[PDB]
Amino acid sequence: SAKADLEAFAKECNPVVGYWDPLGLADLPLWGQDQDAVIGWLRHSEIKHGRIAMAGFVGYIAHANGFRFGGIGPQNVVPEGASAPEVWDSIPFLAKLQIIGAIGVLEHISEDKNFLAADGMKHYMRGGKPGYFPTFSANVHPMPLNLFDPFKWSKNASPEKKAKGLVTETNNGRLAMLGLFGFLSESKIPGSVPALSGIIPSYDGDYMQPFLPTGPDTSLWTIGNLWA
Amino acid sequence: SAKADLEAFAKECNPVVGYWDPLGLADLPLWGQDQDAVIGWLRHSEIKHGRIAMAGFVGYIAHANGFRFGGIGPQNVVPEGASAPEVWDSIPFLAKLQIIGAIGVLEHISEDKNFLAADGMKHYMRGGKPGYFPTFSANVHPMPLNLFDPFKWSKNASPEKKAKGLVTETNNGRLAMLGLFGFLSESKIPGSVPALSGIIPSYDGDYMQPFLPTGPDTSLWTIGNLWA
Amino acid sequence: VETMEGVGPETGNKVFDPVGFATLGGDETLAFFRHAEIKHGRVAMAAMVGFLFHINHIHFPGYLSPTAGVTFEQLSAVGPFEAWNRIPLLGQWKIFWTIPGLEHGSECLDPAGPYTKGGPPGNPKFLKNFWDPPGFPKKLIEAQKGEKLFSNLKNGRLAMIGIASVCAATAVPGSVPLLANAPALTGPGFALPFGTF
Amino acid sequence: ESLSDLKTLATGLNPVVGYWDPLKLGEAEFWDNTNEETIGWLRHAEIKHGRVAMAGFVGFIVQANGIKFPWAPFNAITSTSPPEQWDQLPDAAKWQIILGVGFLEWWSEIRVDGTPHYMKGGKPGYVPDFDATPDQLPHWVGLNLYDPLKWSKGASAEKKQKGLLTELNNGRLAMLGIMGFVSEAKVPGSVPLLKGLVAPYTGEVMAPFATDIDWSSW
Ligand SMILES: CCCCCC(=O)OC\C(C=C=C1C(C)(C)C[C@H](OC(C)=O)C[C@@]1(C)O)=C/C=C/C(C)=C/C=C/C=C(C)/C=C/C=C(\C)C(=O)C[C@@]12O[C@]1(C)C[C@@H](O)CC2(C)C
Ligand SMILES: CC(=O)O[C@H]1CC(C)(C)C(=C=C/C(C)=C/C=C/C(C)=C/C=C/C=C(C)/C=C/C=C(\C)C(=O)C[C@@]23O[C@]2(C)C[C@@H](O)CC3(C)C)[C@](C)(O)C1
Ligand SMILES: CC(=O)O[C@H]1CC(C)(C)C(=C=C/C(C)=C/C=C/C(C)=C/C=C/C=C(C)/C=C/C=C(\C)C(=O)C[C@@]23O[C@]2(C)C[C@@H](O)CC3(C)C)[C@](C)(O)C1
Ligand code: KC2
Ligand code: KC2
Repeated sequence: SAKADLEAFAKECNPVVGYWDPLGLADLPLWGQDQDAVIGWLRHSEIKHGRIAMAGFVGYIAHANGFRFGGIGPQNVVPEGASAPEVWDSIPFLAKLQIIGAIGVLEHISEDKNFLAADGMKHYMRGGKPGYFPTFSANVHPMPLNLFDPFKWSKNASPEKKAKGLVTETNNGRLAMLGLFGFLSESKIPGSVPALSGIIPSYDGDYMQPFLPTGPDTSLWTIGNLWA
Repeated sequence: SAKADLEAFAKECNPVVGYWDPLGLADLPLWGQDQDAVIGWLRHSEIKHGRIAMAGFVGYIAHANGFRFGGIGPQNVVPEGASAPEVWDSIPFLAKLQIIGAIGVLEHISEDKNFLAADGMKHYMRGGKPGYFPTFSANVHPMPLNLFDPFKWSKNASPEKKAKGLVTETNNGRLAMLGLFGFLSESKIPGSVPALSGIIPSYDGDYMQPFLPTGPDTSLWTIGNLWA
Repeated sequence: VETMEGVGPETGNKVFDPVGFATLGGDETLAFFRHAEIKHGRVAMAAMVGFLFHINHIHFPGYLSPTAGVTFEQLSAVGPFEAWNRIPLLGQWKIFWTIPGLEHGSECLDPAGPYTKGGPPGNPKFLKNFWDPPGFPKKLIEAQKGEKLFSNLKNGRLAMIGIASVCAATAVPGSVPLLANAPALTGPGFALPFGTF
Repeated sequence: ESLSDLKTLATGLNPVVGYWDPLKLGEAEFWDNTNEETIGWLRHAEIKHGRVAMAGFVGFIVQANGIKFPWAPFNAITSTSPPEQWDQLPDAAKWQIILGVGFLEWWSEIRVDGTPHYMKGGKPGYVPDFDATPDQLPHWVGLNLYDPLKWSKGASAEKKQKGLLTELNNGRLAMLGIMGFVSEAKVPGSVPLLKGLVAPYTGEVMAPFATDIDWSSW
């Protein structure tokens, strides 16, 4: 079930290479949960990494260009052009912690059981479709829109178009992961990426440390701002 | 049974050479346990010596070239030039004793019967596969990974592949034993290895007397630690 | 018979018996050896907990014989096995005279008889509420407490090994490699009863 | 009753969580009783902690805001850190608070009108009615502890159980909030978004009257 699906997905993504699994990841048992859950976890990790990498490429382009949204909020404390690596070094520590908390809440909502069983689906490892973040149905407060399709413009999509979009998303996520990793490597080790030489500056801080030297504790708040 | 298997393994390892037993060690009951136990003990001893020798040769190359590890902060901070044998002469006596104790624990886990009956195998001198080790048995502390295959990347190999791997392991272990013994001889008596003349230094100590004049106390602990 | 208990994993699921010992006598000799092993284990586990209390400077907030002048504070200042040499001279008498009373009762007042002839070794439960002054095991099933007795024996053997290591390290330096040198564990390495005799 | 414990929790946060206890205080026996008695005791303990926590959180907000009783003895102390206001109270005031609370819960333990105790089958967190048995109290007092003006009185049982669930959830949140405020009074840097508020404080919050022991050595 898992291996045939993996081979079919590899053939659909690239008909020439096909099933290319060098380091035996198809049959690796993680915690004694058979091979179907291992393949589901690997597929979910690949899809999430590709989506996050495409978003990272878009965000890196936007931060390198400079498109600050407005005032009052955290954009007033970011410098007027400091490249992507130093962009996440001058934001407030409260803002970064709140962004991390929002990302964790989104991940927990995506991986929850009843929050996915309300949409008629199971967990990705336990025989489910990987990467399917469910819509808002049990968020207590009335949610305005869903997370996957906010405008609900893909309600008429067919299953074949959905499979084609999934294959395209996986391939584009892999390519964007390669591009973002190349930009990050050029930002630290010069001469790694040949095309990206001389475009982005050099960053001395570690890109693997999220809680590096803390940002300003200023709140930039007004109107009854009793919280210091 | 044991003699025929030994002859077949000798023929498979070297068709030209075949069986080479000048001392007649394949027919002497070492502990009065017939010939099958003696042959199994000899085969297990050969496999263990070859594996330890290959690990020692790789460690010799890595230590003589000089290398740090993940984090380190102590192991790769004490000596700069080690000349192989003095690398295990400046680490703490506690560290060397703990490494020896871990090796002894691994040997006891390999030789254990309760770890063998659970895995469906037997002892090497009682009609079992020589060199086979248990994965994790049942030690309450849940092992994150097994010992023979840490990533479980060899669970799909055929029996012919396993036999070829065992024969190649025995031959490569014999070659690595010859190389490690030559390096050790060149470290003490110059002119022994003609190719390795001048590559290795001379050491006054004996590598065959284990815990030599020990290293420092090496407290090496912090954050409210009152001893090592 | 060498069926008994204490035979399990990490020894081959068979009796660990290089020297005869188990076959040195008969069934009663085995019962005496098991009672000695269990009592030795329990004494070693108690000594280990007391030694850990002594090293971490956990002493009573009292005085311990105001007539003599010894206090609980300077019984923890000295190392292990020297604190026993400083427990006045009546205190050793009282600790002792308490312990033979328990030994004499634990052998004598058995409704089934001594452990060699009727009654399992390591069972002074006829001393009412001596093992369990609270309940603790009061609703545990028999299959549970059999496994607990097996854990008792294993932990007792480990505690015997540990207290032998502690005595050796306090006596002969460098005997135990992990212990090596220590701020505490400085003393005579042994304690005679009543200090000197 | 380790089954109704799940029925209470299916309405707690949907099936998003349910019977969540990592160390499993359910299916316990405790002081020589049955699992049902322990379950009822634990439910009453949770409800009482929640009620005390909501009352304390509201009191902390009111006291730290500056609202204070003019009258006479409370006008003497002039601080802000609610804990320090308790510390600089007279000893008699603290003792009378403690003994009045003790009388109220002594009455709460007494079951002379309602047939079951909260361990023997009664509703957890149910304070018995004062005027239900008017011949078995030392002297008459009206204005019962729960619902002094009979505002709920006649209400649907669905509204009653919905209010019980709301009380439980609000109680848990108030427990977290008041412990956040106390840890703000003790440990600076802890409990973010509250660092700019609350005052530094010493004197082992979980101890009345005298002070100077503390968790100084953590
Ligand atoms: C001592 C004999 C006890 C008799 C036996 C007994 O009753 O057992 C009970 C027992 C132990 C036990 C057992 C149990 C576990 C409980 C039960 C077991 O049951 C079975 C069947 O197994 C038996 C047994 C024995 O195992 C232990 C009892 C111990 C007891 C009753 C100990 C009194 C000390 C008083 C002292 C030290 C006074 C010091 C006074 C001193 C040092 C002074 O300086 C006085 C002073 O005046 C001087 C000289 C000059 C003055 O200017 C100043 C002052 C005024 C200060
Ligand atoms: C500076 C400033 O502010 O200027 C202000 C000053 C001042 C004075 C405030 C002003 C005023 C005038 C005011 C406020 C006049 C208000 C007078 C008022 C309101 C006087 C209440 C009497 C209550 C009685 C007698 C209660 C008996 C109560 C009894 C006997 C009981 O409790 C019995 C009880 O049976 C119940 C009833 C219920 C039963 O179940 C239980 C129990 C047994 C407990 C001004 C004019 O506005 C100007
Ligand atoms: C039958 C019917 O019709 O119902 C009627 C009748 C009935 C039932 C009798 C009624 C009643 C009684 C009453 C008085 C009910 C009210 C009860 C009350 C008083 C309930 C307080 C809760 C306080 C909370 C939750 C505090 C949370 C506090 C929280 C969650 C925090 O501090 C969180 C936080 O700290 C962290 C964790 C970290 C920080 O970085 C961030 C912050 C600071 C945010 C009603 C209301 O009249 C309705
Ligand atoms: C092992 C268990 C044990 C038991 C069962 C037990 C029973 C009783 C009883 C009966 C209920 C009484 C009444 C009693 C009384 C006193 N005990 Mg015991 N005692 C035990 C242990 C020790 C130890 C270790 C010491 C000690 C002492 C004293 C002193 C101090 C005398 C003085 O004031 O100086 C007094 C008055 C110290 C001592 O020996 O004095 C030199 C001291 O070191 N006791 N003791
Ligand atoms: C600090 C005090 C305190 C606070 C802050 C508080 C908050 C809330 C909230 C809002 C969060 C709700 C929604 C709520 C609801 C209910 N409360 Mg609470 N309550 C407090 C005190 C008491 C006491 C003393 C009793 C009680 C009860 C009930 C009943 C049951 C009525 C019935 O079943 O008829 C319901 C529905 C009684 C009881 O539980 O009886 C089984 C009872 O004795 N409450 N309560």
